[PDB]
Amino acid sequence: SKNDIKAAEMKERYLKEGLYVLNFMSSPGSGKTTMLENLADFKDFKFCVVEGDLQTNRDADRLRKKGVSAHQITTGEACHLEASMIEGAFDLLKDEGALEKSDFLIIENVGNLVCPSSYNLGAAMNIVLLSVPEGDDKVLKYPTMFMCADAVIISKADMVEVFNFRVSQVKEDMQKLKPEAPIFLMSSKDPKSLEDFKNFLLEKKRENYQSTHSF
Ligand SMILES: Nc1nc2c(ncn2[C@@H]2O[C@H](COP(=O)(O)OP(=O)(O)O)[C@@H](O)[C@H]2O)c(=O)[nH]1
Ligand SMILES: [Mg+2]
Ligand code: NI
Repeated sequence: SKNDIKAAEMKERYLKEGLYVLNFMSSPGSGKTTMLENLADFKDFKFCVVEGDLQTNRDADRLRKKGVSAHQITTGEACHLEASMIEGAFDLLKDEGALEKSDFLIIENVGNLVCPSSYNLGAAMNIVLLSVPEGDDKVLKYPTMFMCADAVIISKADMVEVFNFRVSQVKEDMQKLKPEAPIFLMSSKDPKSLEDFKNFLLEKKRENYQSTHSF
């Protein structure tokens, strides 16, 4: 419970700051940073970002180039984020005034479809991206990751035809694993899909949905 304890303590601070916290998990390159870049275009969607990578400030810089307050966590070798890692980034974002102006604090986890599924970060929602080029068979291959999802995003949905990707396969696999979890088709080329997902998040904050998932 060491991480579990720390996650619970971070959740105290999230609520204190009036933040709805999202934890995005996927394979490397599923489209997380691009999605956040596109979400920044919705003025009614106010958020700051904690970025998890092994090295470089490449994702954080892309986001800051778009006007999003973002801070990079460099894990060095760790394949995942842990609750204790969030604290440092949280404190900086607080001191910078980023938290005061945000309705959402968004955690972009280390690219990894396995290990981040085992670490509670105190998030209200844990959302998993599965990109079309990865294959429509991945849900059952990484069941523990997809079972922690409060929502699944099929990203790069513009690529469905060229990859002969079967949305039905993902739907049916998720039906077995976690039927309550909604599935979203998303493309960076489809503003309407971004808008739909944004409104979904807004409503979730409204309800104050808080995942009870055990990691
Ligand atoms: N075709 C297509 N490409 C995308 C989409 N979203 C992201 N990409 C591309 O996928 C690559 C990796 O995206 P990135 O945002 O870095 O994903 P991340 O590593 O998970 O943060 C980049 O070349 C993006 O241009 C999409 O919806 N459709
Ligand atoms: Mg990224
Ligand atoms: Ni690992």
